[PDB]
This record gives sequence, C-alpha cells and structure tokens, in this order.
Amino acid sequence: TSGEAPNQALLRILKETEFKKIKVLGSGAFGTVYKGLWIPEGEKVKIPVAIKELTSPKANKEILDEAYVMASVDNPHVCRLLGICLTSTVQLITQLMPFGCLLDYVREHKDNIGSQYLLNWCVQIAKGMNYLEDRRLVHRDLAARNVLVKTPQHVKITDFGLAKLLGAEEKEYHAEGGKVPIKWMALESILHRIYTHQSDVWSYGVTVWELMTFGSKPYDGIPASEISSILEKGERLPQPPICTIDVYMIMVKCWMIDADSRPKFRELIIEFSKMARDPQRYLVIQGDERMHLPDEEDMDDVVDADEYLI
Ligand SMILES: COc1c(Cl)cccc1Nc1c(-c2ccncc2OCC(C)(C)OC)[nH]c2c1C(=O)NCC2
Repeated sequence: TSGEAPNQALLRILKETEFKKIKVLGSGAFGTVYKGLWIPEGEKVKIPVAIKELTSPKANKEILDEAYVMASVDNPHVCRLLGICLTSTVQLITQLMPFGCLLDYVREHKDNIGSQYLLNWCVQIAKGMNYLEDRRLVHRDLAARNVLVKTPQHVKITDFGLAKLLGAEEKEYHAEGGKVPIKWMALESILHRIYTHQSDVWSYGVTVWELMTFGSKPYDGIPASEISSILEKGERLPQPPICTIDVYMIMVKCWMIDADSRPKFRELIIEFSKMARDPQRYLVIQGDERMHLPDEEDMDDVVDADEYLI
C-alpha cells in the first residue's frame, strides 16, 4: 500500500569475543557506558568503541528501538551504530567519543574555549539535526549532555531513546506519559505532548544557551512543574554575557510561541556559519585570541570508526 521507503539499513551483530579491554566509563539515567576495543576478526584493525546497556524485556525492547534508529543514520555529526551484541543483555556498540559529552567539556575547559569552537559546535549540531530532519526523525532529547566530543573540533549527536520517526505526510508526534526533559522542550510539547522538528529547534536553542553559558543549568532552581507557566508569561532564558545580540536573537527565535516562526535547522547552519567566519564579532570572550584546544601496544592497528567502513 501507501507509505514510506524500505528501510534497508544493515544491523550488524557482533561477537562478544571481538571486544577487549572493557572498562567502565560512566553510568546514569542513560544506563551504563563502557569503553573497549572492537577487533573484527580477520582484519588487522583495532577500533576504540563505547558500549551501552540499560535484563528486563522492557529494557531489551527499548535498547532495540534505539538500535533501529541509529542503524538508519549516517552523518558525520550523528553517532553511528557499529552494531549490537546479543549477550545476557543487549548492548549497543558505537564509535568511542574520547572527550565525553559537550556539557561536561565546556564546564571543564571554560577558560580555554574560544568563539571559534563555540560557533563551530553550533554549526555541527545544526548540521546533524538538519540531517535527522531529512530522515524525518524528531530527536526529542537534544541537549548539551547528548552531544559527544570526538575531538574538540568534531562533535556528534547521541542518545536516541526518545527519537521518533515521523511517517510521510505526518507532521507531529503525539507522545504519552513519561519522564521528559521539561527545561529543553517547546511549550507545545510541555502543554500538549506535541513534538516536531520545530520543537527540536527549541531544544537546539536551549543547547546553544548551555554552551554559551559554559554549561549553566537552564532555569537553575526552578521546579520543572513551573516551566510551563513561566514560558506562558513570556519569560525566556537570559542573554549570556559573551553573546552579542546577533547570537542571542537567534536563540530567542528558537523559543517563539509560533513553532513555524522558529528558524529551520538549515537556516541555523547558514547563520552560524557566517558568524564562525568572524567569531570575535559575535562572541565576546575574555582572552579569546589566546586559547588552544587539543594505549601503546594497540597503536599500530588502531583505526577510528570514521575510517572503518563496511
Ligand atoms: C547512543 O549512542 C551510543 C551507543 Cl550506540 C553506544 C554507546 C554509547 C552511546 N552514546 C553515549 C555516550 C558515549 C558514546 C561514545 N563514546 C563515549 C561516550 O561517553 C560515555 C560517558 C558516560 C562519559 O558519557 C559522556 N555517553 C552517553 C551516551 C548516551 O546515549 N546518553 C548519555 C550518555
């Protein structure tokens, strides 16, 4: 009948014996993440990987939903699923992002982050979000904590546990009850549980505010049950001190009540790319012009996953 295109994505199932040097990397609401070495047999390659797990049939169902979404994405600024491992519990395997999430990175390196890096990150995140929109994918959980740092010059979008695939001709996603990041959601999402690419645009604006404040908590101290009425009165996140009106105006446009009046991700790319050409004209950072950002036996055959294809 009618519908979409066949999702001919490949789901790689990896043997447990192909993973070495598994060390814990962090745990939390996302589950627990390990780091390790994926060594495909017959291939003189060692690939640094991260391994994620939430053994309930509930958890296995949700982790497979995320695998489906990630196996269908291929973009330099979106985390790529290398495969799944079918052991006691189902694990996801992805490229190792050695610098962690961007929220922790900007907090740790506040005094060595310049306008060039900040505006470049805004370009890359908008490029990934625009790609997800091209695949008719609403992320529904865009935040600085869900952006990972491959290198200081290269970031990728992660965590697709809330992501939904909009059908053709379908414009919105009507969610149900469940814990949702209220301080990153558009008002129509908080009020009516409606999510679109334009509601992701709202979350993009909050994510940019996170970076421009070097990792400040949005509405710090406000209970989540108050965010709805505060947004309805017209209140928004304040202008960060390093932000010119040019950059802050872009954030304010992401928080418009009219979802169609918010900028498109393809437009966020264009605007931030212009500003990244003259970064000190749009971000005012103390000492910006004087800032720098960056095993052994494995080294010989270590290859990053971005250079390991099929
Ligand atoms: C969804 O993609 C993945 C797949 Cl398939 C498989 C494994 C991990 C991810 N992604 C995530 C990493 C991560 C990914 C890659 N390398 C390093 C990382 O960091 C670990 C840590 C704990 C320091 O977090 C900053 N971290 C997080 C996620 C995530 O999903 N939600 C929030 C925390």
